[PDB]
Amino acid sequence: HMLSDEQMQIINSLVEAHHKTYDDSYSDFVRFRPPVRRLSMLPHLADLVSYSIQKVIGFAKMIPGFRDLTAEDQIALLKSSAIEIIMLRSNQSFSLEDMSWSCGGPDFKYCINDVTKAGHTLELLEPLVKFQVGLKKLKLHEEEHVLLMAICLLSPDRPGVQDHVRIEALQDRLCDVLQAYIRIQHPGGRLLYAKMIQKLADLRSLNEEHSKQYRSLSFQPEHSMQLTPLVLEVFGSEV
Amino acid sequence: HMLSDEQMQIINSLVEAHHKTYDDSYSDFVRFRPPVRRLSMLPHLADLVSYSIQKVIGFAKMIPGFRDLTAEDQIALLKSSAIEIIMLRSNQSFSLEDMSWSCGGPDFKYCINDVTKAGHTLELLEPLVKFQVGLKKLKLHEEEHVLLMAICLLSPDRPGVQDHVRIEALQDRLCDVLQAYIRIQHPGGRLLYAKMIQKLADLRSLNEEHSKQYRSLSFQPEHSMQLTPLVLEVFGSEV
Amino acid sequence: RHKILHRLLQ
Amino acid sequence: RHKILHRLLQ
Ligand SMILES: CC/C(=C/C=C/C(O)(CC)CC)c1cccc(OCc2ccc(CO)c(CO)c2)c1
Ligand SMILES: CC/C(=C/C=C/C(O)(CC)CC)c1cccc(OCc2ccc(CO)c(CO)c2)c1
Repeated sequence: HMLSDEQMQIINSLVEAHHKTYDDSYSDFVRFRPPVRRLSMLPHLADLVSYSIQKVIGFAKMIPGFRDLTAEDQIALLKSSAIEIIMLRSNQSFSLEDMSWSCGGPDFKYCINDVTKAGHTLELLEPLVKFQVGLKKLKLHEEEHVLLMAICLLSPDRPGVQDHVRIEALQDRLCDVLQAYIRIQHPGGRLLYAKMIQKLADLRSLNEEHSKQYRSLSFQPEHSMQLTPLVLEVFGSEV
Repeated sequence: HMLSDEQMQIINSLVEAHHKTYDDSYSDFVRFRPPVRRLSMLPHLADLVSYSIQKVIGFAKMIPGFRDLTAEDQIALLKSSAIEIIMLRSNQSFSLEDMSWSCGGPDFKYCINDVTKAGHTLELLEPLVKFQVGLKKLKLHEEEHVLLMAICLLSPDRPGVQDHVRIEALQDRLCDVLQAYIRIQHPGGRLLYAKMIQKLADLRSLNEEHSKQYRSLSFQPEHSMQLTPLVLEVFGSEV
Repeated sequence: RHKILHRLLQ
Repeated sequence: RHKILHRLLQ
């Protein structure tokens, strides 16, 4: 068969928005508080994560159907899927070779240890890399990666969503464009769609673990003072 | 006459603490979010001011009598004198030549315009420089500059101080060490002490104006998100 | 509350 | 509140 207009249009919007909010050169990383290899890497990663959040918001506002949801649902979805969308979009810079996120020279090429200096442990960093690898190997098309994020951000099963019915609907309309795309445009994606949906489940475990480690961190004022106002707002819990 | 032991000891504590919290090389400025000449200078100055606050706290904890005050008074004094202590200690890098704070190369040598890119106007920046100049000309001794800050931080007339009686007392004991020092150790300080006390009054006008401009700034989330958790805490109003 | 977020969601 | 400040005032 083949994709329809509304379906293909959703793809053009999503793919154009991802391009509008992601730079494969990472030219804005020089404006971050420099990295340092006592949580020496905290300042830089807080800025990296604060920066990403803004980019995910710019991307989210362009997902078809998001703008319509109420301000509270837009916020509920972002606040609970942010960390996961960041992990997904961060894969673009991950390298199965060095097993690290290569965003720049020795300076911006982050290893697992570098994130340990941010306050995280292997209990999170280990599965994270495993997920990063398992995902990289799926050599997704730009249209499948972009759809996967849009789908991850439209989970009606997020702590805080009230109109969990329309959010549920928008996500099904997207899982369709994806399933139809893998089946029509992706040679060899017979098992793909399922593996992609599975990656979404691994993100819950990751999103969960991070939440615990971050809660610990944020409780210590000497460390929370290193974070940015945005990070503190998205990851903090406020009705 | 001459100074006493307790008096001279206060001077040694104050002078040693200022040295312990101020670096005439500004080596930590590279760890700030880089400057940019839409409030392009905001990120860098927020980090410069956040950094200073920590230094003023380290200095304040070493002022004789401060540690004894209650946690609320220590906080009340800091929260309302912070901006003023920063303006005072910032004079050390001010230069009557270029009329700017020279902390580094063309990068860290701040002009009046650079602070305008932080969200401030001449209505504040103008008197600030006038104060910076008027103060620089007083060629104060390191012991008079350090005492002046300790005195400025022990004003019992701050919005929030409850034990405004002991704070009043500690400030008088310091104005003494200063008056006795100018009179015994500073050749030509016949009018000095008065000019110094006057600089404290100019700081109220400055501290006041800044407070208005900053309140405006902090009310706009697009700008407050550029500030640091510490800055937002010291300059925000919370009982 | 969520000042910043509300603002960024333009 | 003043988490940070309380903490910094050690
Ligand atoms: C769990 C994820 C994580 C959060 C930790 C920080 C805090 O939790 C504080 C401890 C919150 C301030 C951390 C762990 C591993 C990698 C990582 O960064 C990948 C990097 C990020 C984003 C992008 C694009 O958005 C790229 C380029 O593609 C690279 C970040
Ligand atoms: C009013 C003062 C001011 C506050 C503005 C920032 C905000 O209000 C946001 C707008 C708060 C984040 C600004 C104006 C003029 C000069 C200035 O910096 C002098 C510099 C500072 C400190 C030191 C040492 O502590 C040195 C080296 O001696 C140099 C800062």
